[PDB]
Amino acid sequence: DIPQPIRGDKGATVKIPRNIERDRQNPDMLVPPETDHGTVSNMKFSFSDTHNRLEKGGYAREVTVRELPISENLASVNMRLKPGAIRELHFHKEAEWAYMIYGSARVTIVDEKGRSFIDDVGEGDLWYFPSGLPHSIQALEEGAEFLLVFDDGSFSENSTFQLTDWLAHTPKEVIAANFGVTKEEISNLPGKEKYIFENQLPGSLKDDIVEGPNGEVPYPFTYRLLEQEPIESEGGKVYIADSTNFKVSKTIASALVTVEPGAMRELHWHPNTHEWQYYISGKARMTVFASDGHARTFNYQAGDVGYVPFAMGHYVENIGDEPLVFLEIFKDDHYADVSLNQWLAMLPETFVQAHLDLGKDFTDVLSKEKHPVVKKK
Amino acid sequence: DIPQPIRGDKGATVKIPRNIERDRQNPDMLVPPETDHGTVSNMKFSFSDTHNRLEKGGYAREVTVRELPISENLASVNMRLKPGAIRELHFHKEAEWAYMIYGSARVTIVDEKGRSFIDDVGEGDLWYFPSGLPHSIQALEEGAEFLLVFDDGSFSENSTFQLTDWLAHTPKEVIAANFGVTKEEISNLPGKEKYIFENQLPGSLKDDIVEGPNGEVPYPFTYRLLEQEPIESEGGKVYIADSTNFKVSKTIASALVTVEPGAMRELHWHPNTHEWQYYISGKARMTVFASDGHARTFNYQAGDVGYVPFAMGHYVENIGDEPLVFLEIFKDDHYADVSLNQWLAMLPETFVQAHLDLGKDFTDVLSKEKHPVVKKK
Amino acid sequence: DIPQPIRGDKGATVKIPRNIERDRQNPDMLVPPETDHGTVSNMKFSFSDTHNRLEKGGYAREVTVRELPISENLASVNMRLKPGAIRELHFHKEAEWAYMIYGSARVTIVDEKGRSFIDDVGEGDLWYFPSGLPHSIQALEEGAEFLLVFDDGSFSENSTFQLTDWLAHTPKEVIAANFGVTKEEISNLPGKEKYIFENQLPGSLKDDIVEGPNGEVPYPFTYRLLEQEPIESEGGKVYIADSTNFKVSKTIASALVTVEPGAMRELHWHPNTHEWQYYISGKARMTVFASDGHARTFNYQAGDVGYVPFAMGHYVENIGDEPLVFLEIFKDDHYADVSLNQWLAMLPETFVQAHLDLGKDFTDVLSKEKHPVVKKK
Amino acid sequence: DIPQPIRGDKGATVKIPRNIERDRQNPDMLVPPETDHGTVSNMKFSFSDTHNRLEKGGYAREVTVRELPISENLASVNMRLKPGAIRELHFHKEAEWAYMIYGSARVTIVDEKGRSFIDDVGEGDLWYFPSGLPHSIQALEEGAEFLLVFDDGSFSENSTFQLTDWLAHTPKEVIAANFGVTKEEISNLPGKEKYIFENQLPGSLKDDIVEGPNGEVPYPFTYRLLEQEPIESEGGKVYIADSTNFKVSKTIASALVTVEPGAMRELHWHPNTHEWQYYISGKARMTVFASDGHARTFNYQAGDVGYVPFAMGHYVENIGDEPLVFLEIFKDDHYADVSLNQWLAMLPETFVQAHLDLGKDFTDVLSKEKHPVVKKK
Amino acid sequence: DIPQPIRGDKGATVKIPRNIERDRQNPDMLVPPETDHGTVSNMKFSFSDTHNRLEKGGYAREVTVRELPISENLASVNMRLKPGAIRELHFHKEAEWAYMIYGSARVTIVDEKGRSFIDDVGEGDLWYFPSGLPHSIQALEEGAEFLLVFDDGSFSENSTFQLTDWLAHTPKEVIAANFGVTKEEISNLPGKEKYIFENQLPGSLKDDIVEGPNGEVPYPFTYRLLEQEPIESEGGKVYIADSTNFKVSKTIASALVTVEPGAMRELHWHPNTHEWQYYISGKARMTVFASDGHARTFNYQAGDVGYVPFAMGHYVENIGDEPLVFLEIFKDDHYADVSLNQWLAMLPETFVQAHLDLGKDFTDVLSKEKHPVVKKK
Ligand SMILES: [Mn+2]
Ligand SMILES: [Mn+2]
Ligand SMILES: [Mn+2]
Ligand SMILES: [Mn+2]
Ligand SMILES: [Mn+2]
Ligand SMILES: [Mn+2]
Ligand SMILES: [Mn+2]
Ligand SMILES: [Mn+2]
Ligand SMILES: [Mn+2]
Ligand SMILES: [Mn+2]
Repeated sequence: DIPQPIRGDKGATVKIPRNIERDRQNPDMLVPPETDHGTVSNMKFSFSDTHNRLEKGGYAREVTVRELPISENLASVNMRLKPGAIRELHFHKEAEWAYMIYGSARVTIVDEKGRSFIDDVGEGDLWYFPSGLPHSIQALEEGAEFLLVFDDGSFSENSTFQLTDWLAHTPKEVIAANFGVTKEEISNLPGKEKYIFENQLPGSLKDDIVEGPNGEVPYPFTYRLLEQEPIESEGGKVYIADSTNFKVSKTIASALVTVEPGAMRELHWHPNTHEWQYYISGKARMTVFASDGHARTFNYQAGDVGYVPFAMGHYVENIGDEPLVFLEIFKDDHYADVSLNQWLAMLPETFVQAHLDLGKDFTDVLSKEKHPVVKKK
Repeated sequence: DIPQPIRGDKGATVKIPRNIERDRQNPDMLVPPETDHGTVSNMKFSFSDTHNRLEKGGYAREVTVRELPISENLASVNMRLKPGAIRELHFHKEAEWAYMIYGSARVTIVDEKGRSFIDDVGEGDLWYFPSGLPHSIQALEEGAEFLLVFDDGSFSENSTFQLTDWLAHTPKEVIAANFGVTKEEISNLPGKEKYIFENQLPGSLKDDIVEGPNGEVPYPFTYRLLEQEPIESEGGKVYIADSTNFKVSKTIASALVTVEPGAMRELHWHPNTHEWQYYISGKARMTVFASDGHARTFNYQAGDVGYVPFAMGHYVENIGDEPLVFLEIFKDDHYADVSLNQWLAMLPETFVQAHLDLGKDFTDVLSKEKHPVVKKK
Repeated sequence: DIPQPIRGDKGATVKIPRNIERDRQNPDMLVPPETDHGTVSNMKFSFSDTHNRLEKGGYAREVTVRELPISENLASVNMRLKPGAIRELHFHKEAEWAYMIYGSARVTIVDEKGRSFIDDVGEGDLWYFPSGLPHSIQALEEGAEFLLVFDDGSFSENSTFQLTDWLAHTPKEVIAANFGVTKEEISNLPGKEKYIFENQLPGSLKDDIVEGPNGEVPYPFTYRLLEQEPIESEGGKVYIADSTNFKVSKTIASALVTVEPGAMRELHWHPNTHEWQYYISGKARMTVFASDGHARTFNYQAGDVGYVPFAMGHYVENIGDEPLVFLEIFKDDHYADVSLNQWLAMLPETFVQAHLDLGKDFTDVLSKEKHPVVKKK
Repeated sequence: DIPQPIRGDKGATVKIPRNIERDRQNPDMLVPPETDHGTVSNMKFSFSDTHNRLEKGGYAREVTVRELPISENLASVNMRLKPGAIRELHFHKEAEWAYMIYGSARVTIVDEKGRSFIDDVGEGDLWYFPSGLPHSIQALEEGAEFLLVFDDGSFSENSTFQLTDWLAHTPKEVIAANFGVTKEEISNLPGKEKYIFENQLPGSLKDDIVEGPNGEVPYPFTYRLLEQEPIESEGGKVYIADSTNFKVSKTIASALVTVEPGAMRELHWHPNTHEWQYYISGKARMTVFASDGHARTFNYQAGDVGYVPFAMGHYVENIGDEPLVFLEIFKDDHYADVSLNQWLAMLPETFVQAHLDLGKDFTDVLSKEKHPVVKKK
Repeated sequence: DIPQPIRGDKGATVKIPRNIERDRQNPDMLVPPETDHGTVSNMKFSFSDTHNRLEKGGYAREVTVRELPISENLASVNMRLKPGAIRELHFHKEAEWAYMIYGSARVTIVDEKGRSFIDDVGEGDLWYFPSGLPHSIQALEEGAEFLLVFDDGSFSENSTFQLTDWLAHTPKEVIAANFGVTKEEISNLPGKEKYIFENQLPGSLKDDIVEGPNGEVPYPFTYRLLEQEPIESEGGKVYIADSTNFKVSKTIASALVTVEPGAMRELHWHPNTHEWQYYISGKARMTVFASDGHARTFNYQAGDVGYVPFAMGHYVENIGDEPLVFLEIFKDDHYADVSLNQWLAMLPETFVQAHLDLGKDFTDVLSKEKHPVVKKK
């Protein structure tokens, strides 16, 4: 029907023209919990509310600090490639982390010692490209759609250093001298960037591997996240990839969280840095507790970016009928959380009772084992 | 049906879970014009995507620089009051401008010479409260819903100076000494703010007027915008209120624009300052031209805030079947625009022809008269 | 005796080594009102806690943004001159306002049209020197001690442009060419600044007046504040000097407030800008109400600087046996305040009653006339 | 010969590879006056050290805050147009001031009321375009070369809003609707900016004047600076144009200074704001006195930009055999200076003598009349 | 008697109302050394000049960047707890370092792997809590008073994340789901923070230790500083705790310095970072040498905070009859100093003589061994 911002004897009907569809998506913002209080920055933004760059071969859209100003340290691109299409050879100042949501793709990277890494990535796999190292993406026969995260919030995918753009803005006589060729031999170079372009599907990965005099890279730039054993608890699963297991991923730590219907990512905080979120599928709500009696609740669904500033308390509750699947992203060399339950469970029971004005019936339910996703009883 | 980010041979279908409802609201963002280019800051935000503060008597929600970071100089509150309900006597550093969308309300203000102004405001009326002067709002028998604009983007309606909050945080012995009463006589003062509270409807305006030894205020703090004669053109109407006619409104200039179906606010820019927008009803698109070959198109509908940074070129096209009604707001002492049509019409025809590579058939259609809203032929 | 931070059943004795003398000066900070709450910036600093620059002829010490960081827009110097001593001819970017606390002095200024103003200033008189105009101070037979206020908080009196410093760092051949003299004729110029130096007392003011071809300055740079009629109320007096009466004083508005024992500067705020304070004599306390349930109380006595950020609510209570005398300083072209009493007195009584949960016995005591200083009954 | 950084018994020969040509241009920087002292920001930059944008029809190069970081508030473009060539119709946020050094040009401007101003400007003439008003430049039969000054140091001439760029990034269907034409009628619009382009010479000015329903502009946007009577003194001339005589020029004040060989712009400072300089012809040196015993000397010649921060003491000495001609530019509504000579001349002689440790033989030479340019005797 | 700002033939008596008690505390500021010079930021602030938050169970007051703006990286709280009273379970972004001045207390901490550390701390002991890890303090039978230092100058103790505040602003249904309990079972949860609250004394430490499945923490969070062997020299003792011995203390390095009457902390500087100081007992003066001929002397006594910006030269002299005891605090992973004496002692004697214009009689007294506290002879 028609939701209204009314909670008991508080609030009133909306009397002006309104966005009913967005109101239906945001039930806990039109009607917040009575426990919310105070001014809190916006922690929510939809990729559907961004300009989509369309090219022959795919598209790209981004959520940056210009869209979500609380997220100064992290930005993200949703990129889509048709079968065989190429994201042009390029580099940038920022490190790049990726999660393959749909399909598969071949990536290349060459490091500062001239060593080559070429690999195929499928659904649930990651890559991480350190700052400044040059790379490319080419979708395979299913096409590909993936999430990129960059470790500077001011990033824009329109501002990468692309191979053909660099050459188009270098004097032809300098290019000729650089490679030992004539200007006539390079006369057919593109006059502008390609960025994303259609291409025939590549051959088998084994036939693309390039050998060289500098040997193999010491650590791989891809990771099979969903092939790892997750942390399993009553209501879902958590798969963690940070620099302790995905060795090259020095500036991005990540977790993929799945939350069954009727379950929730438990009350917790992160003692190391801010959390950046992407909602892959499902529907959620989250209250961010900001200290000094401040708290604000946000709604999220597929396509949304979320955020939790450093050490703010939070939970992520599935409020729908399907599994809730989201990413937790951190600009750090490791994942870390503190569980509210485990914290209190590891303290003397009478000390917790003195804080909460509750009795042994409550402290008896605390668990010294951390369960990141719990199920409603 | 199901829209897709495809434009001719560019783009592709979405393969990941997505927000179809938001995509349907943003057709020119999922599929932008081919004439868009480059990185442009976000210029669009919905009140439906904000936390609504619910109280006994109404609600308030806000769009600030924490939601829309391009808008550093202006912020806005959507406030609703039930019949008789009071927005508590308060003040703040920012000047406040208001447009009454629904219903009616009584306002009070007292200036720094102790002069009182009390007045009723109905649909289409404005008020403007200069910085720091204390005021209140009380809805009449229909209730009220209105848009507030404050001339600092960092404002928050949770941070005003309220009468009862001030008194609750002043020593009782100081309050007693201030007014010449005993502490017992003030023992029933509230212990916390009221902010918005239910109240019986007031009596007639004439019975509320307070006379005093300092006389009448020199200029009124309310304005009947829709009682003025608008600028009428083929496709709509523009009603302007700035410091040249609404004399007290020194830091906010405003225009209410109505655009018939099949019409558009013409191509123009503002030579004085940034534009802040509120979409009262209807559906629009706008391309913002940002210089250096950069342009980005945005979709808007009822409940949305928009923005155009200082001097960027723009138009506002009605893309729906109902009238499009929106506000243009400026932090300045006057409204000013330059019309692309009128500009070229006031130049030698051969000079315009040399720029545009078009002939007399085009310069013949230019108009030396400014028509802010034009109708498609 | 020995004060302790105990208020009823709250607080405890101090168990570590402590500053009992400062604790005795700050009773409302060691034991704040129970109505204080929350984090508020420091609003209090003593000239006695600053380095005093001693010279032959006097001294100078300063309180700047480096001492009191809330005061970004205003800084102050306490300067003392012995009889006849000269503060060297100099200029600076900042405008300068002054209050003569003790003694008397002769000032000079020359404007950008070459017009000269020379005048004597006594106790209770002011001067104001616009930005960049060059000036000097010479104490008369009693010596002089005065307060200077500069309209930039980053000012330092060690960084003025002094006549002899400029000449000492200009090539001698350029000085010679500038004035049409030989290098030998200027060989005795000082090699360094003088800043403050001893000198014989000057003659009568009438004998110093310099006539010139450009005529008299249009407005005087001195003002006899204490010769004006003050605003008198039950508990004290207020003398205001701003650009409406002290015409040249365009960027500094000022009030000298005297508060009898048992009286208080009433509850009020300023709707235009921040307040900077200097306590000339006596003892006070002030609570600053900072919005959102925040308030903090400060103690002041002779030699202290205070501050009230833009629009924060405040009062200034005399807590001693002698008159309390202080300055209110504003970076603006006029003085403005709103009185809490007068505000409520100019509203319908039942409307005030609905806010305060008090009856006609309270609204009957409100006054439509502003009384800046009230006396306890 | 070969200059060396040696001054008496100080300094030494240069032993590393060096730039002898630049050293010869900077004698007072390789060998500064012994009266210089301390760290002072760079105040000097050459247009010859900038990238020149070459187009069919002319060129443009710029000195901005990215070249000269002390100049945050002002930037400049040196622009050249061949006979008949057009600087494309455009606008920008910044106000624009211009001095015609060589040749002549026709300018157009249309204001926010649709009023047209078209005029020819010759050598020694100025124009001023207020913020955001659209304009164009077309050189006449001699071509034109001129200096532009913009009142924001972050300006870049590559970032203006150009007519054809705006249209190229606007949907064709929107352009068509805006003017009431078909998409086919506008199919020949340029696909990119023109910026500067060759064109046939225009006809007589009288034949270009466009009449309109909104009447004439109230104040002209051009000024004949060199037709005014200058301030004449022994060694040169000063022509001032600010908002008191060039009425539209509200944010830029200017003076053209000519200094004969053997003469100097006298010791002075500006009490209102920073000075920006352009050296049209000749050779100079200037010492900037920065307070606290700091001073640094700079050399300038044709093509150089200079700067003097707010209120710093300075002189400008001709150190060559030809006249020295330069511009003094200020971001303010008026020109103002204080003369060191006139300042001291308007004070009691014994008071000046007590400061300088000089006698009546020196104070006798002071002049109560201001002479901005003095001649060596 | 009555001190005056007179030094030989410089300075003068104070003629205006003044703070004699503060002047007596600041003899080297009312009458600085003649070797002081120039503008230097304030380096001194008293806890007695701060608002004291009083609660049932104790108090807390703070010195932050809002009080002492030079200290951007470090802030401090003086906290007092009555016997048995609890500082509520909480966490914050900042790391926390502590020195127990009086009494004793029990601390708890749980890390991000769920491991528990509980320990008692007495006079002269330290703790260090890494960023974001949750902790509590409970005073034992003597009560406790201690100094906290946080590694961000913008910290405020009013802004921690407290257990009961978080729960009070979390929906009850979410808390219930998180722990697997009913809303009725948690109905008695507090509605607001406790912060500090009275409580019965705890039992023996051994009975509070909580065992768990994740084992012991790898490094302890407490340190017995005064049980270590100090660096002993002629006039006092230095006890150092940094990350090389107090292993967890990664962002705070510390030294406790005791200076006998007639002794001084020698002339030295720190090559790694800024110094933050707390004066536990006694009376001192310190000159800070700031480069470029700038130096300023400050007085300190019990309860004062001091500061020395990165690498500035300094000494700390005992100017009283009792021992001087103070803390040196650094935001770094190690303590480092350079001794002026040891520096010169480790250079060729004739090279030092050429610098100082002194002979072998001076270089003969230099010591190659570092003596941090020397005694006057
Ligand atoms: Mn990339
Ligand atoms: Mn999390
Ligand atoms: Mn308001
Ligand atoms: Mn507009
Ligand atoms: Mn001065
Ligand atoms: Mn006040
Ligand atoms: Mn221009
Ligand atoms: Mn000048
Ligand atoms: Mn803590
Ligand atoms: Mn030290």
